Amino acid sequence: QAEWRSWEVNKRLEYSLVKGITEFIEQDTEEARQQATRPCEVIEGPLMDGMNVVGDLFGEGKMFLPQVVKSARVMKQAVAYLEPFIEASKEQCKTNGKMVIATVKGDVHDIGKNIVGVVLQCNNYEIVDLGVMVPAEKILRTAKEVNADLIGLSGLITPSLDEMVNVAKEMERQGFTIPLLIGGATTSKAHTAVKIEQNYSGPTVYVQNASRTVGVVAALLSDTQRDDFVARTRKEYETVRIQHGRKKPRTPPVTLEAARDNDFAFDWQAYTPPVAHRLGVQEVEASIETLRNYIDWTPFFMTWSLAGKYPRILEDEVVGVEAQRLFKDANDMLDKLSAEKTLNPRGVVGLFPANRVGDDIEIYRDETRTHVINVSHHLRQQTEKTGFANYCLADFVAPKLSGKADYIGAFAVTGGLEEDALADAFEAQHDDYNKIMVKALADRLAEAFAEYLHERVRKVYWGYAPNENLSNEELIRENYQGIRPAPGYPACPEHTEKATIWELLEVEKHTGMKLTESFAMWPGASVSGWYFSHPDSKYYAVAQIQRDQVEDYARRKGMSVTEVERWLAPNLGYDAD
Ligand code: B12
Repeated sequence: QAEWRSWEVNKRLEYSLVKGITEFIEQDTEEARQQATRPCEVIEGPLMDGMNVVGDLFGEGKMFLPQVVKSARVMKQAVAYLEPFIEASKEQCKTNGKMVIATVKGDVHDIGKNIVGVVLQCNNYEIVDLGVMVPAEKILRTAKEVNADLIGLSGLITPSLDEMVNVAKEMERQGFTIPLLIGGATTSKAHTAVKIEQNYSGPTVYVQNASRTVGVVAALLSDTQRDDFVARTRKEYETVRIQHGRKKPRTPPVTLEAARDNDFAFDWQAYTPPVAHRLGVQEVEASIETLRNYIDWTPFFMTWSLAGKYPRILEDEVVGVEAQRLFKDANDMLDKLSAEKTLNPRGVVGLFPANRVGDDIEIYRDETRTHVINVSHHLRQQTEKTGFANYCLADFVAPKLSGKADYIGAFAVTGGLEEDALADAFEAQHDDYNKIMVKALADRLAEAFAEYLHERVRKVYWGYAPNENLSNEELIRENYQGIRPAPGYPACPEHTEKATIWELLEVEKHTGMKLTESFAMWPGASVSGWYFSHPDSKYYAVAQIQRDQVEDYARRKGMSVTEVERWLAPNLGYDAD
């Protein structure tokens, strides 16, 4: 009765792998397994005779990642069935190469890595994933214990770039020869070509996306290009170095002295800082239903590699259809989670009295302005300014020497602690779709809580806009007074400051969230930052900070001048080691 259920199980298998169907997969995988001598011919047969189809159609714009992930599911549920008949009839069976991929020790961003991960499992490459915040040691060990042909690391935070150079050294100090691919959006063909490739006498290549990966990995293993490639790359990474070496610099830096003097000019005498309708640290929660109306689906589609800016992306004559069903499944999931409460976004907010002092934000235990409960430290742009001031988030706060009782706030929210468990849940049932789906949503609900919270802060809590009324649109455009910078962003690059935010809020004590070693957060889908009210506070980039400030900062933090140089490596205005 089903026109497609009337074909050879080897052509319906290609169908199941294309139209993503696991309903008749176990039979369409067993039938071809019985019509097969040694159990693995199906693996290298109709499975790949279909994956190569999934790929070819993928590259012709006749498929998209969202679908390829549903295809990879059938391919894994098909292999999750032929695992036994190959455990008792071990034959290994050929692939296109094995590779150990993992998220640089300390970092949490993994989806971008899990995408490139399957994109290769669609080219018959075996990908022994390791996860996030994985120690460079475990990574190399795996490379050996599994005799991998390559190693791909992924990191999007600042500490990453440093923990990556570590692996390059270890591979070079332990005799490795397999290539070393650096991954991440933040990681550039520059940092890789200047601060990493030179620490490993082996192939160290960078890739922009999960699309280029397939191309690179290929000509990196091919016995007819592997040489033309490597040489071509090394000669290129040579250009980058000398290129940025010449542009080093174009805009001369400045002294922390002349910098602080040329600070955000503003007459605090005329102005009068808006008092906080409230003060203290209050735990806060919000149903998924409440947050759903704050979600920014733009990045959501942007994750599944779908060019578009919601909602117009739902129309787009290209992926409009896919963007829809994806958006459908997304919501359909949020529905079950919101009803079953199987996921509950949690968070905490706080408001304290504070004042600026040089480049720091003194935080008092109460209006008395006597005893300090902590001090938020902030850097200051250190390049030559023309017409503008070397901005520092400290400026936007009333200088202690003005009496103007100013205030500052902080927060830390998560799309729920159940992220991990849920992810592993689908992980077991071999379903990368919902696994990456829930992770993506957790991120959404997470950032959604950040807006929803900040709103109630601008309106109620802080109270400098109680009658403020905006639609999700205006919010994304940031149609409001004040900014909510967070540790890591160009405004406040120093990551260890997350410490302060976790201190002042007793976050783990009110939310459960935790800070690892590289000052990463938990669960993965979690955000935390500050709150500033001053109607002129804007997001800028600290840029390049010179020595004199690294020291002075290491002095205010009590951190070893060197250790500091590490956390702000990408921001250092010189070439330290
Ligand atoms: C979603 C997201 C998050 C999630 C993370 C969960 C997850 N699994 O991804 C959430 C909302 C929780 C978050 C929080 C934070 N984030 Co964030 N986040 C993003 C965002 C919007 C997109 C990145 C993303 O996932 N993209 C989609 C994927 C598919 O793309 P991709 O990672 O770039 O991958 C492509 C390639 O680069 C490549 N690639 C990647 N992996 C690999 C591996 C190999 C082997 C190879 C060869 C290539 C390769 O393949 C991909 C194509 O598919 C960005 C903005 C941006 N500019 O990218 C910031 C960004 C990464 N975040 C940033 C920061 C500041 C933070 C926080 C510290 C903020 C805070 N709360 O205080 C925290 C991290 C701590 C924590 N534990 O939560 C910065 C980093 C800057 C810095 N100096 O540190 C960014 C760049 C923003 C900015 N412009 O400043 N984040």
